[PDB]
Amino acid sequence: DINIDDILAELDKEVSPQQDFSDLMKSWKNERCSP
Amino acid sequence: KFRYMPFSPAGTPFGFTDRRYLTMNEVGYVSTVKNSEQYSITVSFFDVGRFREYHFEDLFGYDLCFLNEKGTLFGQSKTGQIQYRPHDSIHSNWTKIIPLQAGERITSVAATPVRVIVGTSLGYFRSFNQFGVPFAVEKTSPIVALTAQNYRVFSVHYSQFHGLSYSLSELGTSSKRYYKRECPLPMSLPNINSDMKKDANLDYYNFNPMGIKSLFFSSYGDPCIFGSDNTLLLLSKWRSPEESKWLPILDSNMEIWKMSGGKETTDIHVWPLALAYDTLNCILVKGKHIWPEFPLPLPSEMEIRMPVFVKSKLLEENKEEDKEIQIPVSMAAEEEYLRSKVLSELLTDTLENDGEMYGNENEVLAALNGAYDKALLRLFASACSDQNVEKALSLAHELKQDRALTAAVKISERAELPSLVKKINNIREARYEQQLK
Amino acid sequence: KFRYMPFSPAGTPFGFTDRRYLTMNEVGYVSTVKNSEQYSITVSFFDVGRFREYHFEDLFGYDLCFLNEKGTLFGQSKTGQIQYRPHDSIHSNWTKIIPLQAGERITSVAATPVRVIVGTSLGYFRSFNQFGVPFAVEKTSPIVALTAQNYRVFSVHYSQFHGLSYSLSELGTSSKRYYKRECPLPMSLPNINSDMKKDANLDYYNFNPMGIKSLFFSSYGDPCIFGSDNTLLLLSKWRSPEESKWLPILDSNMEIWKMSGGKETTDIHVWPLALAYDTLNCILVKGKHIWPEFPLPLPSEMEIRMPVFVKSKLLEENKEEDKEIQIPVSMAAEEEYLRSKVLSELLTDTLENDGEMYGNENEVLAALNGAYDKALLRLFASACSDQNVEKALSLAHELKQDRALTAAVKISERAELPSLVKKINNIREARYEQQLK
Amino acid sequence: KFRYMPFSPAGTPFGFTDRRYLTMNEVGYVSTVKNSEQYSITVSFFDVGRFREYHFEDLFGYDLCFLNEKGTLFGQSKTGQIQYRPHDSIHSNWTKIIPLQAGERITSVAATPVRVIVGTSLGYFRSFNQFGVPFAVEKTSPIVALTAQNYRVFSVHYSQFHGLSYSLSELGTSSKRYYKRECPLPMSLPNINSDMKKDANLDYYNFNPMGIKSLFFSSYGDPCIFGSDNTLLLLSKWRSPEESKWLPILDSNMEIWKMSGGKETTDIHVWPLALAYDTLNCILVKGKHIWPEFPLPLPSEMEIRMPVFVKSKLLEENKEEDKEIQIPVSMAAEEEYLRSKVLSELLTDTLENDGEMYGNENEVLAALNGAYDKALLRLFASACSDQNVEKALSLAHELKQDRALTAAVKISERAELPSLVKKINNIREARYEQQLK
Amino acid sequence: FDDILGEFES
Repeated sequence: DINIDDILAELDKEVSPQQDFSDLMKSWKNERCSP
Repeated sequence: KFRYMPFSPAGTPFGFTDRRYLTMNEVGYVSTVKNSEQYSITVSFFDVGRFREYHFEDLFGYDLCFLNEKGTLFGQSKTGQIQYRPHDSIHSNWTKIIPLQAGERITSVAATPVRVIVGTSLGYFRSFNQFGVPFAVEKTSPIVALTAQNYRVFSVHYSQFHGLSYSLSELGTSSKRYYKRECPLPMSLPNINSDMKKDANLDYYNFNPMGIKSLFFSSYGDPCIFGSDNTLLLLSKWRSPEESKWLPILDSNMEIWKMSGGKETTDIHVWPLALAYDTLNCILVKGKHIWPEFPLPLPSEMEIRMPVFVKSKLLEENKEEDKEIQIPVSMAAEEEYLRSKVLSELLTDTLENDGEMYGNENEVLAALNGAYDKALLRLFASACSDQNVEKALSLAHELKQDRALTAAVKISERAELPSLVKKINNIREARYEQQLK
Repeated sequence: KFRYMPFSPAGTPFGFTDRRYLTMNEVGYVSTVKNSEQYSITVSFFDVGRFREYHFEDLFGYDLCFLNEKGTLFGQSKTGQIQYRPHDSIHSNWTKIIPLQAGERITSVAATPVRVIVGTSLGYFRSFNQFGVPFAVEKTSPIVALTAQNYRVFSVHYSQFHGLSYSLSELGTSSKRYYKRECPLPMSLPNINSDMKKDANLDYYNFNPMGIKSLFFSSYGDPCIFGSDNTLLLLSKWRSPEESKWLPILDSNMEIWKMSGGKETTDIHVWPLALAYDTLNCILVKGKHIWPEFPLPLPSEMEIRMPVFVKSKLLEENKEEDKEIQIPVSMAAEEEYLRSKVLSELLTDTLENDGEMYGNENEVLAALNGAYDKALLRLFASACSDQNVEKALSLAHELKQDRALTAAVKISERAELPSLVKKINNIREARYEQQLK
Repeated sequence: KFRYMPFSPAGTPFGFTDRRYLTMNEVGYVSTVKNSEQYSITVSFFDVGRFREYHFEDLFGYDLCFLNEKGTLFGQSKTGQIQYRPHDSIHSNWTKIIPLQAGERITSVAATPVRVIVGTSLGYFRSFNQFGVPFAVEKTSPIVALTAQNYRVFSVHYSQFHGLSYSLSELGTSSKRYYKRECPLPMSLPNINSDMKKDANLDYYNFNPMGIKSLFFSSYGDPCIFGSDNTLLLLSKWRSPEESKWLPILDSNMEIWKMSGGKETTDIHVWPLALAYDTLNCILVKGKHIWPEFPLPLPSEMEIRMPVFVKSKLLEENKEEDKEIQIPVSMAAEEEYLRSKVLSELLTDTLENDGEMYGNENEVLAALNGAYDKALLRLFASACSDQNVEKALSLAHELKQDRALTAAVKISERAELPSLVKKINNIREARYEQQLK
Repeated sequence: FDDILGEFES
């Protein structure tokens, strides 16, 4: 049977302070463990 | 056989205990406890920032109660004694005792910001201002329930000799207006089950012989009621008497059946609280007694959905042990399109007459229209895949935006229906002309 | 088992006797006596000077009767024979026989200077001219009572499978217009009091299962009825069918109880005849025969008064004990203002639609306005004595004459409420602006 | 105790047999026969020149059926399965299953070229297009009968508590409009009578306890119904809000009684099919079984007639006696003037709102006016022969044509009523003056 | 206060 999920997807679709803290957490955790 | 009794919105019996809930609504709830020959009353609020919970003692044994965000009204059905309490201290409380004929009793009471209302078993209606000044007396069918939201008031009436009926009115300070007066009500009665089943829930039917579990206005003033069949009903098009109609918008039993994996967990009961837009506020009660107890359990939230499904068909479609049953995409899309349509119409009527409260509800209406076309496109594509050009073309008329019609053209191309591509483009050209006009 | 009946207003059973009354009203009364298998009918008047009293022998068993200022109409419910007798000899006495199905019977009849109506147990409505020429036939719920004034007709209908209901219509030269048709009636049936079936009562209710003593139009053309509740009910807003409502305007049990000094005497009853402005015209009946007897007593009068008092409180306030109770100023002013308001509103509707029917009603309305404001001033002064500023100010808004407002300023000064003085004069300024506009 | 049951228009019970008719109308009739654990269904037409008779085998037990000129609709009250068959091969047959609750059953169904409708015992209304595309769900009282015409739909409902009611509505292309919504319905009820326990009667009320036989729209789109008492009832003035009323327009029992020679031939029954102008299409059934038998008897026709008739007077006036009893000129003229007036008014309403549907109605209307004046002239001449000037003058006012008044003048002269001649000449002069305005 | 009422009567 005919698929339209892609047709619906293309039909339907028509730096921040939050992100920096996630990067800080990432850096902190990686720095603690690595040799 | 039937007999008249008092009521208040979503109270509980005493049961085996010395305490009970008198009433509940979105703002709060009221409870009381018996202390030998006296009673203690407590008033609770969900907006703990705006109000203070408090308590006081009653010597008179009130059995009626009504709440709003201005104050609380209390009554005694046999003695005719009543009391109104503002939530502020500044306006001191006041009391009165109302005349009653022999064996007559008060069945319900309600209040607006400036109006006070009382009803009785013998069908007498009496009304007073916020300082007890009498305004008028009227003789009607016996009243069984009352509710109000600002100046809009909704009433229910019942008689052996006149049937079941309802009224809708607006007590405008400019003028008082009636929209319906004791017109017939299509509600599902519980009497057959009470007479035959002998289920040991008889105490609830003694406590509520009408079996009307609760009633309230929506978050946008629509009249709503919850039936003894555990179904939610809403009155649409009330502004237009030749178009006004009752709509069944949610069946609780069907939800629990799916939630249980298609099983009969009759040990579970739903206690409604209030309607917030598209979502029911309710308590999920478990065990012998079909109503909640103290300390108050936390509420739940549940969305409305249209009654379209069938148990046997869904069992066949379905065929870890409690997993909720899987549904055909056709049913899901159909139900969504119906739900989107009804929601959009009700919201449109609200905006047309009363406007926006907050400044963004039009965006929800736009989202509903998008969901509506999206659901129709899935159903349309199914019809095209079945090669039913007649049904597919009939469905295409119901799509709104040319974006969706363009998608329908692509869908028709995938279905290899150039006749339908042609006729859709004829429709698109016709509707483009209508848009140019 | 229930059974339908023929009926005529304000007539009586026989009891065990050989005589009864067929119908009675403010113009006159119809009586009859049994002479073996023949009956003598007499038409009597409360103005026998204008209208000749006459009598004749009924060889037919006329069991239906209707009396007006032009003639008397008689009917036989089984044979369908009817006869009209003008009081003069300018118009002829004439007879006619109406078709009837097997087991069908004429239940009621009515006649005015412009229309004639017949009703049957099978719910058929038939209408004729003053010569008996037919106009139309219609099918309804079963008809149990009829009454008319000019082209205006009021009907009552009943079925176990359609309830108790009424119709209001005007049989105009343009067409028959329905104001209300088979709308539910808010009246207490006598059989609600099932346990009162004593022998003396049982004869009356076998004679009149509906219990209603009479039904008629007011002096101002408004429908009115008196039922087993021993209370006179009046239909308000009948000229505006969106707004219609029934009003309990006088309880005979309360009045006789008060008139006996606040006592439960089981010995006197009221037989209504007609309502003339504020006063019911009626016959006082005594003893077990709750229906009037022979010779007919002279007519009496009683004023309408609102049902706004408590028996126990009245006795305690009264505390020669047979003399009618001394009512407090508060209760008196309360009932006065309500009665003044009701009477003013009903008379306003009368004059705005039908004009002055007697040529003096403007004076009556002005007197009612004076009584209304004076009643409110008593209540206002009481509120000022209680120092409830808010209730006093609310009462000030309900006054109608600036003179009363000025008196309220003086009362407020005596009550030492300068805030109330200020706010009242703000109201007087606002009303002065309204008077300037 | 009572139980709700399904209905199809003019279908028969089985009797003591393996075969029955499912529904019958102006298009055709549907019949079925048992064949082992299956049934064979045949669709027959009264125009098999346009249509083709066809048949198929039913393995579902479709207990409901509806026929129109586009196709045939079939339904199963217990399983909820439905099926539509177009008569043409242009469009396909299709099936669907409706989501019935436990304890619910479909009571009746209907179909038009634009819509398909389903109703249930629990008062649920569901609507679809001719392909099965769903549109809406609505709640009423329990539905007991359905019929439709283009966009107009007429529904009947019943409750133990609300009684008997009807609704009239149009699914307009803009919106659904209610003309009347669950207003009370005035039909006679058979079952309380112990005489209904006759074998042939008892089978029908087991098959159809309502006692209705069929219901349909007129040849001008007005609701009609044929009930337990064998009277044809038509809703008049339905386009008028304050004038809509039910009219008893034909008593088939009276016609059988007269046409049999004034005789009680209860061995004859009438099965209704459709109404065309003043004449009803029907089957005349003879024997014990009140429903038509196998093979189907031939179509017959009967005229509508006003209920003027009295058996005793007609027997006396009449006094080979099986020949239809004589009717006096007075009765004939009275019945004609009533029937002419009724027909003219109904046809006037048709042309004012529906226009000329057939292209000859102005001619029928002109003939009706002539018949009306001529009938009144007969009654006028009778009044003049009685020398009743007032009755003759009142009848003269009812005449339309000045030509009729000219005839009335000449009749008055020969009746030797010069006062009536003068007064009619004044009327003729006044009418001519009015015509000159 | 009765004199203001007797006022209001006059």
